[PDB]
Amino acid sequence: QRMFEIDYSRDSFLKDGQPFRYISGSIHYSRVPRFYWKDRLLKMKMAGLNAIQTYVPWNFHEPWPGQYQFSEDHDVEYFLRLAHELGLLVILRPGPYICAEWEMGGLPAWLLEKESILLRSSDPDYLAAVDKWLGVLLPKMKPLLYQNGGPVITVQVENEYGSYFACDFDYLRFLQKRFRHHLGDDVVLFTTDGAHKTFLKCGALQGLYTTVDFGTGSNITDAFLSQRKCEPKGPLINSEFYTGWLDHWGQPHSTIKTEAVASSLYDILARGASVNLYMFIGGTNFAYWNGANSPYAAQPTSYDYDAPLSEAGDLTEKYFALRNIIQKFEKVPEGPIPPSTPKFAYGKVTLEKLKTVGAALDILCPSGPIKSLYPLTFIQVKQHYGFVLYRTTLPQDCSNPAPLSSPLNGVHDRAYVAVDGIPQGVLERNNVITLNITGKAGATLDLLVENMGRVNYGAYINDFKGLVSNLTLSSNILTDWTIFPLDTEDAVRSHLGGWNYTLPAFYMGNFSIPSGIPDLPQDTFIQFPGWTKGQVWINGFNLGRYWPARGPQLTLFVPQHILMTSAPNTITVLELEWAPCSSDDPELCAVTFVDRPVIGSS
Amino acid sequence: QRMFEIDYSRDSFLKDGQPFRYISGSIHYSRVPRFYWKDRLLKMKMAGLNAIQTYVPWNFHEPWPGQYQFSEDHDVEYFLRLAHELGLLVILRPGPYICAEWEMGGLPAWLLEKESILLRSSDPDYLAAVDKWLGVLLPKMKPLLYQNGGPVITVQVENEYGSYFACDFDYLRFLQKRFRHHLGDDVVLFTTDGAHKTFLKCGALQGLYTTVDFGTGSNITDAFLSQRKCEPKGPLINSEFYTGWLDHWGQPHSTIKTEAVASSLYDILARGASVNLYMFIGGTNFAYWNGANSPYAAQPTSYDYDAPLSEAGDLTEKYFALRNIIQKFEKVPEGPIPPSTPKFAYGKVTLEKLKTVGAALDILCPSGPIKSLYPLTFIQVKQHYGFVLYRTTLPQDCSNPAPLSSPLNGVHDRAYVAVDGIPQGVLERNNVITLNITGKAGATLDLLVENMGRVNYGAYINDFKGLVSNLTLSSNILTDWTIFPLDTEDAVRSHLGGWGHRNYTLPAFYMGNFSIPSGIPDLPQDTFIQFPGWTKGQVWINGFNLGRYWPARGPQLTLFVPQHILMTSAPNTITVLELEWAPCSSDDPELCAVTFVDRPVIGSS
Ligand SMILES: *[C@@H]1O[C@H](CO)[C@@H](O)[C@H](O)[C@H]1NC(C)=O
Ligand SMILES: *[C@@H]1O[C@H](CO)[C@@H](O)[C@H](O)[C@H]1NC(C)=O
Ligand SMILES: *[C@@H]1O[C@H](CO)[C@@H](O)[C@H](O)[C@H]1NC(C)=O
Ligand SMILES: *[C@@H]1O[C@H](CO)[C@@H](O)[C@H](O)[C@H]1NC(C)=O
Ligand SMILES: *[C@@H]1O[C@H](CO)[C@@H](O)[C@H](O)[C@H]1NC(C)=O
Ligand SMILES: *[C@@H]1O[C@H](CO)[C@@H](O)[C@H](O)[C@H]1NC(C)=O
Ligand SMILES: *[C@@H]1O[C@H](CO)[C@@H](O)[C@H](O)[C@H]1NC(C)=O
Ligand SMILES: *[C@@H]1O[C@H](CO)[C@@H](O)[C@H](O)[C@H]1NC(C)=O
Ligand SMILES: OC[C@H]1NC[C@H](O)[C@@H](O)[C@H]1O
Ligand SMILES: OC[C@H]1NC[C@H](O)[C@@H](O)[C@H]1O
Ligand SMILES: [Cl-]
Ligand SMILES: [Cl-]
Repeated sequence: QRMFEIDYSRDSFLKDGQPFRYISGSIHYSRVPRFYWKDRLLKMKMAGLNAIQTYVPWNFHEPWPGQYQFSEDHDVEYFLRLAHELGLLVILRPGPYICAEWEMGGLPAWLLEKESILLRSSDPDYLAAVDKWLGVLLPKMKPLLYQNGGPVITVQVENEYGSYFACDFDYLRFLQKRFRHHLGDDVVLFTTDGAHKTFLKCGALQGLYTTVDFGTGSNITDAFLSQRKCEPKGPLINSEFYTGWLDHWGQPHSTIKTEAVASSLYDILARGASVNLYMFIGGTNFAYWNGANSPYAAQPTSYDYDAPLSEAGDLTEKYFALRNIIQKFEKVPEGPIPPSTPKFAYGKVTLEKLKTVGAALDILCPSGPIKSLYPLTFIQVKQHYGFVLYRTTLPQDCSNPAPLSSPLNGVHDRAYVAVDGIPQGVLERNNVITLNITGKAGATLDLLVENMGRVNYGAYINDFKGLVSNLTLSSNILTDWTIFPLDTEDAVRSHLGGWNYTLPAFYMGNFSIPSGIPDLPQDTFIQFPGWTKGQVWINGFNLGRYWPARGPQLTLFVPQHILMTSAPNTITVLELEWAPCSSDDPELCAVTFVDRPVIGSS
Repeated sequence: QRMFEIDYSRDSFLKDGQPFRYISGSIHYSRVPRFYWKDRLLKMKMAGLNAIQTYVPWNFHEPWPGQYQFSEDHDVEYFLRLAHELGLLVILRPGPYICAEWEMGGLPAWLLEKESILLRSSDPDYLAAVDKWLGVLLPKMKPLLYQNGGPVITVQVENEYGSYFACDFDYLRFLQKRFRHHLGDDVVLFTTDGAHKTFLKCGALQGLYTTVDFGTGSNITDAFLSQRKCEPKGPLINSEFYTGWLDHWGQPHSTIKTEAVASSLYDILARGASVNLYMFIGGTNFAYWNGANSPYAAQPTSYDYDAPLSEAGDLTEKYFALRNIIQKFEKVPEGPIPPSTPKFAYGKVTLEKLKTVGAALDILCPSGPIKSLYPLTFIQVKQHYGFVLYRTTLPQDCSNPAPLSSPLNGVHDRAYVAVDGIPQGVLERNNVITLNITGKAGATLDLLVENMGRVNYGAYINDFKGLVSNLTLSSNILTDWTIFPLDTEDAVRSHLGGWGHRNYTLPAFYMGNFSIPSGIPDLPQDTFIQFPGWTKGQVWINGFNLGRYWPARGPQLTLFVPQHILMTSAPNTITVLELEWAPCSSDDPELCAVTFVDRPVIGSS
């Protein structure tokens, strides 16, 4: 009964034998609480989109081999059925690598247990893992295919493989074969690459429909000409038409002008091309889900993207402008659009020190440390995200400053250094590979190492994290390590079992919200004036990383559904560098909730 | 164990042996949906108020003798417990007459079944009915008294009795006896009157503590001197310090400057006086609950009052200004204040005519009409609120226009007139007592008569409603009437029977539906409904009577729609009963419509 195909005669899609063109927007279900899925999708539908496009992050669903997460916020099948309910078609991008400014481009860190693994290639062990994953994911997606009564109209294989150095065509052919095994012979499979022959060379494959991506800076004729070299016939497709851009900590917030996005969108649509707006809503990298680029620069917690729907789902002037463009081509749904959420400034909330990381090792590492002659990586100690403590003893007297160094630039990505509980400062990947330290002979040398996000693009996606090479003190290699993987998420859930720099430490405070008020709790934004760099949880939910010292993001988005009115709300901060809490003024040791985000600070 | 008393020695109250003075604000639970009680009460607490003051409208709780309403939106006991739970004290004002720009000052219309009754007096039938009511209400209030562990610290007896002509001191003593009987000998009982000896003369009583009321235009020293003449010792008290004022249809919206309320408040508090701010939130006269003044002028649906909290509960500049003054005397609660609710513009919703009133008679009057030689009042036909259809036959040919008159000005308060389904215009209390009509001999003459609100103040609170005197056609008395009391609320809730029972246009019901999506955390939201092109009538959403609209007069153009009556997925049904002229005749279906907006317009030109 139901069919979706490429017709090579009208340079078109045919949906149930009818000319069809898609106008789609990207929304990542892993970047929006499920509480808000229907809000965002309905806002997208009201804009005149007839489809949405989404990535399936493998590492979001398979945190350990054979251990799966498909419930609640991880319920991709529900997310797709919801889109379908709303009258939206779906362009599925299941990877296995997705890029996406996301931790290791969606690839599970446990792949790195084979240290020599060649990711995104025909490496047999990489293929065997991919095959197992596809064996779990694709039979789920099969009933959601259009032909079987679901919303999924096309499926991307890999993601910009043409940008990767490997150029392993047998890898692409394997994915093609495995996608066909699980999904059948009708589903439209495609690939996406930059709009240039240099990208298309290694990214395009026979039997996979070749599509391009490009933003407002690209000559649209030339871009589609490049697609046409690969596909003389069939629909013109821009799979990621950029509505904005990504950010890095320390760099100015990226924006793209509404007039530019509207102008290019109209041009693309007028050509009869199918198009997807990347991103339509960007949302948030909660917890440790952000990625990074090479040379090492991490993307922030916010994935606002300057998208037409803001981080918290707000209707922007860009939203209305693009809706007006769509309305020139298609009738858009009638009625009022769901509103931007109300925001509430809960105001100042004082915190008090709970414990330093150093004093909390029983709770953070209840299994005990691992001893090693030389340092081990995050992967080797079986921890993928967050923080690992490296401990040794000083082999000599350091009454005069002595150089602590990582000659091979092997602090991945940042270390907070202490000696006998006295903070010495910070080592940084690519920036600070030496720090002068002092302490007595036999003093305890501690390095709290942060994985700031695995690189998600380029050759260096095999990003282990930790002390990945030796440390030297006064030119001598430091040996005899006591390494504590840190169970930060459990420890914060239990209030740490108690159910110029400062030592890394947890600070906690409470605030109440009245019950029986129809419009509370509301969404809010948490700000950290006087703090420096760390992690924040509210009611045990890890909202991400703050870094007001570096910017551009100052505030973090707090969705209302994690806030309660039946018992006090808890806020826990792990501050890594300097806390405003040693002063005699307790009101300084405090966070503030405001009703407007600040993501573009100078 | 717990104690609350007047300390006469030290011109003070004592709460548990400790000096105390109250800073209170009026909230009428009968004018706020219960869905929002905690919201309003918490904002009031956050303003620095340590008590609230409220009226108990008798008619709101006893629609017929022996039939009582104390549940859901009528749950006074719950409201008072909620206030207590928030740490607020309560000054209770149970009447039995409350004035309050409320229908008949709170008195039940069925009191008028005795035509010659003298309300607010020792009239035995009035007292008998008052006694029965107090014996139901006051035992419910007893456990909520401060000394029994509840919030209620003082209780008003009557309401500005000194403004009433009767000056019946037996009546005041009778109330005092009965309040003491039910509530006990410790409760502080007090009266409130205008701050002048001419008012205090008939309002004050030995044994009831005399308080005064006054707003920003009064000299504070003089006002409190007038109290002190009556109460040389004890706390100074302003029981109604006006934050704004009431409206009438056709008059500009009343406002009082923030700076004036703020300055007077500072001066009252600086004297050590206890004070209640009337109103703190005004809210809404939903359904037919509004009052009227004499000479006949009805107050509108909105009771915004220009209060510090707006009709929809919004934090205004006035709110923050008054909080700032209170902060100069007391510590005000810490923490952020619950916000103004979000408002949402659902937009235009088309309606279409369902049925005229004349066509819906079977559903509106399922028990059939009452026949009478001369017209009967609302009270006589056992209808208190809303609309009654009076029908007769023309005794003469009126091919040439013939004058239909109420010679004694007895259309109370408005009549929409039709002859054989042709609208003839409007008869109006005071303003138009004659209307020329045409029709053949034997043609059906209909007058749909609306009760626009029983006068709530003055001598003329015995306001019967309907045709209260004869009609004349060409000077001859019209006889042989068929009178249909109309169950509009029942009929609207059954979609004029469609859902079963589990220049002028004819008065008619117009209906339309709109949907709100489900699964959206922030929908439904509060809204405001506007009626462009409409004239005068009544409005319901999902069977809830939102009140009266009259964009033809103003100043209120929009009506407040609380979000809890709106539903998701299932269509919301809007019913408009238009009385005079609907924008629905033309080939433009788009004109027959209402519009939901996100800002109130209650102060338009
Ligand atoms: C894009 O390139 C084509 C040639 O391929 C040229 O004709 C055109 O001027 C360019 N368009 C724009 C907007 O620069
Ligand atoms: C550390 O101290 C030594 C000797 O004072 C000095 O030469 C060097 O520049 C310092 N190095 C760093 C990395 O601060
Ligand atoms: C550290 O140094 C030792 C001795 O040179 C060497 O065996 C080892 O490869 C190094 N380990 C790391 C993790 O760099
Ligand atoms: C905060 O609340 C938690 C649980 O929500 C409670 O156990 C604790 O006693 C409170 N602590 C403080 C410092 O307010
Ligand atoms: C109010 O009246 C008193 C005398 O009773 C007088 O002293 C004062 O001037 C008056 N106040 C104002 C503001 O006129
Ligand atoms: C009624 O009609 C008469 C003509 O017979 C005219 O004198 C009079 O003004 C009209 N009355 C009204 C109320 O319009
Ligand atoms: C109407 O007129 C008759 C005859 O004069 C009179 O007896 C009766 O009381 C009047 N009724 C009303 C309701 O005015
Ligand atoms: C409005 O909705 C109700 C319930 O679905 C239905 O009975 C009524 O017929 C509806 N009217 C229209 C015009 O849809
Ligand atoms: O936002 C930039 C963008 N580049 C192209 C990739 O395919 C996307 O996942 C992404 O990382
Ligand atoms: O709003 C005016 C105010 N007047 C005095 C009365 O006591 C109140 O009920 C009231 O009507
Ligand atoms: Cl996507
Ligand atoms: Cl009151």
